[PDB]
Amino acid sequence: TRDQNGTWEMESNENFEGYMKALDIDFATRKIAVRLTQTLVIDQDGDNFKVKTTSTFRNYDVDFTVGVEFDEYTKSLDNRHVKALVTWEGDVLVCVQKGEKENRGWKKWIEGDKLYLELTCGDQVCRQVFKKK
Ligand SMILES: *C/C=C(C)/C=C/C=C(C)/C=C/C1=C(C)CCCC1(C)C
Repeated sequence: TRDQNGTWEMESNENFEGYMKALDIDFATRKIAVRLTQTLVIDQDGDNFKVKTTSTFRNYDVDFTVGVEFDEYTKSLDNRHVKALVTWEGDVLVCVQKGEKENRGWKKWIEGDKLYLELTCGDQVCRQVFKKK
């Protein structure tokens, strides 16, 4: 399904370290940053998304409209400029972040009562699974 609305609680986080290392996030930050408790709050109205990610480490909010390119300056992350675009491939929501890193972006989809998130950068893939709260 394309409906990703809801409050989503992390139940699995695979290779977040590899993803972060591929982003060149500094070592001390990576040691903290990985949290197995993470809440993703998604408000979806038509093509407008408001996404908020919360953990005890840091909170990451982004708003976007599907099919509208938007520049990002990833200050809270690896500190880079990218050109972001979020589109649908079937029922998979795909973000491509064009810039220095190849294969940078994410894919998000709903399968049953679960939200799946694949974060990619370079040859690294991080896979996260969330249960609807
Ligand atoms: C639709 C889902 C989206 C837009 C999620 C994107 C999430 C991130 C870019 C999250 C990054 C981080 C954490 C979840 C932990 C805190 C540190 C970050 C920034 C690496």
